[PDB]
Amino acid sequence: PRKKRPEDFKFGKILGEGSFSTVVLARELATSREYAIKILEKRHIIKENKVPYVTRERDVMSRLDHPFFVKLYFTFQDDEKLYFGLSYAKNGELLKYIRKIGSFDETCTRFYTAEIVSALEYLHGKGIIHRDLKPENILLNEDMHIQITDFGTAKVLSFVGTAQYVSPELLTEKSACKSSDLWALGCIIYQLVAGLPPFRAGNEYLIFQKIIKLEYDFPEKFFPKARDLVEKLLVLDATKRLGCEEMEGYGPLKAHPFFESVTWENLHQQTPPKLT
Ligand SMILES: CC(C1=c2cc(O)ccc2=NC1=O)c1ccc[nH]1
Repeated sequence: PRKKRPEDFKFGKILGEGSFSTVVLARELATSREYAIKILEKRHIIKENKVPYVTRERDVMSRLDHPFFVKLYFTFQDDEKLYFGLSYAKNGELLKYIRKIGSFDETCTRFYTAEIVSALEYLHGKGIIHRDLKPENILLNEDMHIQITDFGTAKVLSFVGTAQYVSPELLTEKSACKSSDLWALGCIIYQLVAGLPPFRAGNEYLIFQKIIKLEYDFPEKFFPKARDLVEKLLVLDATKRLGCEEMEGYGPLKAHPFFESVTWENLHQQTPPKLT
């Protein structure tokens, strides 16, 4: 297949804006397909010493082959810019719906938590750690299944993710692992049910204090079995988090009672519960 050029597309609105990149909606002219095209300015990548990160992002995505991840269809470049042609998830970030519906009911929480768990199982199976897992990075496709994106900061088996989601070992050891993603998962479940991330404060530094102290609370309107799972994820000792290999992996995680009624085999063929 011949290399694609920007002229092959009618570019539209900006879908997303990062520190080092912008994502734009593009309809390919010959096929009429829409793609989310990530555009990186080379000069900028270089002056900020991000080449390894862009390289790492491209390499990971090429390796991923699973419905719960944003797919990479193509890349090309002109003299100033890199272009990554990516899945366009029509319903945008999970964060939106949290902010929109306020907080998920038990059924919706269970469904989307389970899809996220299944995605982590796959990713961790490939020896890849995301390291910046959070609702903004978890997108929803036209059928409201998740697609996890944003792999520039993954590690394949230094970097710190987003404050509310970083694990304690990041703040004390500076060396993460598969378990750091499970911590972030704990935070996301809590936020799904509570409407808000568990650790939060006036500024980043206060946030980090609450984390290493495990200073956080459960609302009373909090699904109990969901509460019990969260506590088995938000654990200072990374080797004691459910789902981590020192806890014998995703079997015990998926067998948690909160997931009692979940069919793990075909989640993406299942029909998600309406979000309201
Ligand atoms: C922000 C966004 C989308 C993305 C963001 C990325 O970082 C990577 C891929 C991607 N595909 C999208 O569709 C979006 C917003 C609204 C619809 N899609």
